[PDB]
Formats: sequence, C-alpha cells, structure tokens
Amino acid sequence: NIVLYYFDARGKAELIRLIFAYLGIEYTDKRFGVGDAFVEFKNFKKEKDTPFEQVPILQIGDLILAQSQAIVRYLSKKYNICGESELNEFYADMIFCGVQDIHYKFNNTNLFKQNETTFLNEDLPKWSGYFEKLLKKNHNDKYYFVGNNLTYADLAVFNLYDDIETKYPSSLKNFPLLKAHNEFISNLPNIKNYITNRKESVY
Amino acid sequence: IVLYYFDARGKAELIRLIFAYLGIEYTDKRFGVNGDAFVEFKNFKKEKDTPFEQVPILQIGDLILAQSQAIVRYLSKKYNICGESELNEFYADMIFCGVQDIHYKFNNTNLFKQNETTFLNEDLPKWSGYFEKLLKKNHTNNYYFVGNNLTYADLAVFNLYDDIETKYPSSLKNFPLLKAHNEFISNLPNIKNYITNRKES
Ligand SMILES: [NH3+][C@@H](CCC(=O)N[C@@H](CSCc1ccc(Br)cc1)C(=O)NCC(=O)O)C(=O)O
Ligand SMILES: [NH3+][C@@H](CCC(=O)N[C@@H](CSCc1ccc(Br)cc1)C(=O)NCC(=O)O)C(=O)O
Repeated sequence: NIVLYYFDARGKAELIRLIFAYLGIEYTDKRFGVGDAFVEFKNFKKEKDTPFEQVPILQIGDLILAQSQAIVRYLSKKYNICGESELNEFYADMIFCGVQDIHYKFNNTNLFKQNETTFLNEDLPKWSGYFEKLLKKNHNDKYYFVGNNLTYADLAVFNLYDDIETKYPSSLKNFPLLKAHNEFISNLPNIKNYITNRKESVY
Repeated sequence: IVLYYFDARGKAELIRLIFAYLGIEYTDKRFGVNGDAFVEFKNFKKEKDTPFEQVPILQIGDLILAQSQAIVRYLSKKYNICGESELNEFYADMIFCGVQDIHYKFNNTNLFKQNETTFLNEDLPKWSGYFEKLLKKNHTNNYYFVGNNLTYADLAVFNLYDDIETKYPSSLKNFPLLKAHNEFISNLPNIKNYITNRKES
C-alpha cells in the first residue's frame, strides 16, 4: 500500500503527485490539516520513523522513503522516465537540479516573503532563458528537454512554472518553446485530469 | 577531464574528493589564481556553453557537465560508488539530499554572513543526531551509511563536516559513530593524501 504524507499544499510533494498521476499509480494522498496540521504533524513524527523529521514521506508497505528529490529519482528510474541512455539520465538530472535552484528562489519569495522584485526582474527571466535554450537544443506537438521521450525533467519544469504562475500568471509570454512545452505537459492524457481536478492552493 | 570552479571548496569540493578517492587524474582549473576571478569567470561563460552560467563545470573532451549533485550521481554510477541495490541507491541519494539541507544552512552562515547561533544551536546538533541515528540503523546490532561498502553518501557526509570544521571544530564530540565514520574516511590513502596536499604539501 502506497501512502504519501505531506501538508495540505503542493510545495515539496506536488512533483511526486504529478509523477503518480502520469504513471497511473494508485496511492493515498494524506495531507495534514484537512483539523490542526501542527498537532497532526507532531503526532506523525512520533508515529513514523522519519530520518530527518521532514515531509514528504512516501510509505510503501513498511518502507519509509524521505527526501522529495530522492523519491522523484527513485520513481523515475523504476518506471523508465529518467532518460534512455546513461548520458540522457545525467542530462535529466542536471535539468532537475537547475529547476531546484530557481524553485528554491521562488519558494523564498512566495512563501517566506523575501521581496519579489529581485526574483521577478533578475532570477525568473534569466532562468526562463536557460530553459528556453535547452529546449531549442533538443527541438510536433511534442517538446522534450531530454531525448525523444518524456522524462521527469519535463514534469519538473512543468511543475516549476505551474507553481510560479499561480502567483505570477504572465511569466511565459516571452518564451515560446517553454510555453509550448508546459502546454504539451498539461494536456498529456494522464496529467490533464489530475491538474484540472486537484484542489487549488499549494506552496 | 577538466573541472572548472572558483579557488574555493564550495560546490566543487565533493567532486574533487570523489576524484581523489577514485584516483582519477584531472585538471583542477580554478578562477582567480593567476588573475581576476570576476573577469576570468566572465570570459569562461563567453567561451564555454554552460546551461545555467554556473560552476562547477566538468568538461570531458567536448562534453559539458553542469550541476554538482548531478555530476556526483553520474560519477558514482560510472565508478560503482553508488548503492549496491535499487533501494541502497535510494538511501544513498536520500542521505546526500539530507546533506544538502544542512550544508545549505552552513553555507548561509559561513559564507553569506547570517545567523551563526541558529545554525549552531538548532540546526547542527539536530542534523548530526539524524546522521548518527542513520549510522546506528545500518549497523543495527552487533562505518558506512549504506550497505557495507563506501558510497558517495559517505564522502558527502565527510565533506559536510570537513567544511563545517574549518569554522567550527569540533562539532562531533557527542556523535561517536559520526566521529568514527569521518575519521575512517580521512585516513583512506587517497583521501589522506588529497587532504595534506590541499593544505599545501
Ligand atoms: N529537502 C527536503 C525538504 C523537506 C522540507 O523542508 N519539508 C518541510 C515542509 S513544511 C515547510 C515548507 C513548506 C513549503 C516548502 Br516549498 C518548503 C518547506 C518540513 O517537513 N518541515 C518540518 C519542520 O519545519 O519542522 C525535501 O526535499 O524533502
Ligand atoms: N546548483 C548548482 C549551484 C552552483 C552555484 O551556485 N555556483 C555559483 C558558485 S559562486 C557563488 C557560490 C559560492 C559558494 C556556494 Br556554497 C554557493 C554559491 C556560481 O557559479 N554562480 C554564478 C553567479 O553567481 O553568477 C550546483 O550545485 O552546481
């Protein structure tokens, strides 16, 4: 039995949820605070043998899995969406690591208030440019960052801009390949239904 | 094989440690040794096609590799210091990700000038305890984090505390397994020699 534990938010769990949706995998989506999230989280840590007292936690039977990035890589490798060669697996990894750099900057701004000006004027346009150039290098209909098949890097980049656009909607106007890519991912047979019918608000 | 970074440990030191451990020969190219670091990095970016205008960059022939964690995972698989099973590779990955969380906190304090007291009183002993408990788990009853051979997770944890100890010696008094683990790594021939040469030898 597969259980995902996180707060009632998208945040560090949403890419995992997107991956489960894409892969057609059955799981329980357990969210703290759907009463008191604070008390529930305290109870959770005492009940479960957590390595770092953080969520997301993925529990597969009696297996406890922690660290969102490790979980992402574990699933993508298991279900063949990590790239279809050793180098492509690297490139997928490199792109996901890049997503993490800019996502961290967005999180600090969106969540923990650090003024948005720097992010919006300096970080976001510059990083959008990096991703645009990476897509151009590999560029249907279909838009992949790595090879000629969907990788978790595609889902990661999709999730990044989906998260950013919840707070800042007009972020992709100047980046046509990136816009197209994110449109492509959102309309994938297994993604479309999940994204449109998941409860709003995360972070 | 050419590694490009600043003349600093930072985000390149684990890669350097891994190369040292594996006995792989490479050119360790550092900005600002012979000239202006700010200027050399500007020219580097114009000359080399980097994906995110960041270093470290590992260049194999014409192949450009970026992102330190990606490089680390890639090298670990290439030279079999990854996990010895699917789940073991997960655990090594998870621990490396844990290292990133606490290392980030150290970097904010050590380099980026912020709140040393929160790191020292609330982050470091708590994360050291997490790592100590992970070490206890792998031994169970009756050194390594994952399996009974060295993984990149071992080297990542070593580098973490090695970095911390340059500012805060010695954070490992209360954590004997972690103390023993890191002592063991530092005394491996290839590692010991890299360390002594690093401090000029
Ligand atoms: N490196 C870990 C980070 C996990 C983490 O920080 N988890 C927080 C989640 S709540 C806070 C928060 C909310 C949104 C984002 Br985006 C990031 C962080 C936690 O459990 N924290 C436990 C605690 O604070 O005691 C991972 O990727 O799995
Ligand atoms: N996620 C990337 C991060 C690399 C990075 O931030 N690289 C800086 C190095 S200089 C700054 C710095 C120094 C020490 C630490 Br610790 C972290 C960051 C850079 O090139 N930055 C290019 C730039 O700032 O224009 C990686 O792990 O490869």
